[PDB]
Amino acid sequence: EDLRLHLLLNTSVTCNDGSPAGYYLKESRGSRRWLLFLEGGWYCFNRENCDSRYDTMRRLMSSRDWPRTRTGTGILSSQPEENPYWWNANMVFIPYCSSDVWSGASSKSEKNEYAFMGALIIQEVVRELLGRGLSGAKVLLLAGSSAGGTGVLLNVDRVAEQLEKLGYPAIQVRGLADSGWFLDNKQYRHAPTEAIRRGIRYWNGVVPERCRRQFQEGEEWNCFFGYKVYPTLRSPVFVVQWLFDEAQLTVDNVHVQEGLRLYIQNLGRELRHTLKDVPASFAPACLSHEIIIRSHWTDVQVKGTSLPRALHCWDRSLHTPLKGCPVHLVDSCPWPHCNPSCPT
Ligand SMILES: O=c1[nH]nc2ccc(Sc3ccc(Cl)cc3)nn12
Repeated sequence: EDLRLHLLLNTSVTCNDGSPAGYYLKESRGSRRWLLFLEGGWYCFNRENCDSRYDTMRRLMSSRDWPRTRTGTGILSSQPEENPYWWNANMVFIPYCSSDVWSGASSKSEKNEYAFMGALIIQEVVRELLGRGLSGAKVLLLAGSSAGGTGVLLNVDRVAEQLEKLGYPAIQVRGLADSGWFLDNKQYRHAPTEAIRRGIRYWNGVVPERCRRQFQEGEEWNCFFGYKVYPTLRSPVFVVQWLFDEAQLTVDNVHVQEGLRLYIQNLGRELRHTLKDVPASFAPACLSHEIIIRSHWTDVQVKGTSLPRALHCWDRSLHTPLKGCPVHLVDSCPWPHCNPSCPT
């Protein structure tokens, strides 16, 4: 139980219910690497939907019941056997308690039952960490899974700009977006776009500036889709996405005859197509909801290369492709579990 909770010293940066947000930290004094991980957990988009979430998913809306510690697992593990990539890094787990896909900048008030401050929570964690050793960092990897993976896409460049404006131009900010790369496709049987559109207005949600300027007012929901926001980002971003992500299939109302076979095959081809120009990516042909903080994250391979290896090769690439150390790993086989290493 190695990461210790710190509630934000600025108690106006809050979870949905106005309780302070926070972060769990395990320092590694011999390391200049900092991993800041954004938890996932869907979102809520109106009063009634958020009230339901408050009643049975309250830890995603409040710090009142958070434990004093958490164990780092997967990419957050400090054990080299569990985490071949960054086991010696400074580890930060940022709980998701804003229900806004990390996009919000609005406080609870006379007109607002809930605060949606996800974008501000990230900025305040970064600011408070600077006084705890982050000022000496050489790399800050903003990582996250599911809603946190989209959160990386929406926030990595803002963290980079924040550090520049605060006077730390030597810290290299990079992103690792896990399971946050979705398609705004047609459902198999009869929506995120409408829910996200309503969510953005409810949250005062913010998207990266260059993407905002492309899509313009009322169309900021486009920037929640990885394939549309990624080309606009300046920071290096590594994308991890199952070709048959369970959340993608769930929203597509997929739960096998020809029509469904063709639908599933076309989904994997579309996902693969969106990753063609993403040079740092890991996209196995699996049906899964598993994420990079699971202890056995080491086990999956694409073309014989694991994700910890691909991430290490990415680090090397950011020091021409490297002999034997690839960074673009997208399965080409067309059906779930055509890769033998998919999670069981
Ligand atoms: O918590 C989990 N498990 N699986 C998922 C999938 C999406 C999300 S948020 C989200 C929703 C829509 C979009 Cl376009 C981007 C992010 N959260 N999540």
